Amino acid sequence: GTILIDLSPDDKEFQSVEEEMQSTVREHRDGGHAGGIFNRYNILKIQKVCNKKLWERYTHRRKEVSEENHNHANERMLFHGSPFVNAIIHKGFDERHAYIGGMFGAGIYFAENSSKSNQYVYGIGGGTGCPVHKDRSCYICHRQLLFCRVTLGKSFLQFSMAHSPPGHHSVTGRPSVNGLALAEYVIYRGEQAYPEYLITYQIMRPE
Ligand SMILES: O=c1[nH]c2cc(Br)ccc2n2cccc12
Ligand SMILES: [Zn+2]
Repeated sequence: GTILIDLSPDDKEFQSVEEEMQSTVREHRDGGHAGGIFNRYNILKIQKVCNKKLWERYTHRRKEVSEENHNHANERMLFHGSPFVNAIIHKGFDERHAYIGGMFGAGIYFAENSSKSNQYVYGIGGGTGCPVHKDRSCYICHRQLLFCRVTLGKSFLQFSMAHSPPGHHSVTGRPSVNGLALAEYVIYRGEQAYPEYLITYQIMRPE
């Protein structure tokens, strides 16, 4: 049921998605080990992901959360990187996309920093890197990220599939050492995220 629609680079919607991608790159404490060494991306394509069934699944859960939280879904746009991006956009988020060993428990993880999600494109810790060259810092191979609509509801703040903490709908991982890191978030129900944009890109080698 999924259709992908290409956005033109001249479309303001392409341009606002690209700007969120580029502007939320940061340096990482692994010195690039997981995701590669770069300061910016070459964006190759941005597609809108359309699936009526998955969208309705998302909005149904969104209303349930809103009604549990004084009519406030606390909806964000967040990045998600995964070797399973193709199953996600076709069949939706579920248990198979959860991070069993995650430091906030076995939920599905999202990030404000696109470069954090980039570290997961080839798996946990960047796995063995790109399939072609076995390079976590490959500048040639095309990578993909999702830019997702996520319902946080009442989020449990951690300074630093399972269930979220009693009385909450998500967990927020607040950056507490690295003053430049943005927040990361975890949801415990696949229905609390919708993959809105599929972004195809390369990381760029700094000059
Ligand atoms: O975009 C992300 N994808 C992930 C995929 C797996 Br699988 C495990 C963890 C993350 N993760 C943690 C922070 C951000 C992300
Ligand atoms: Zn490669």
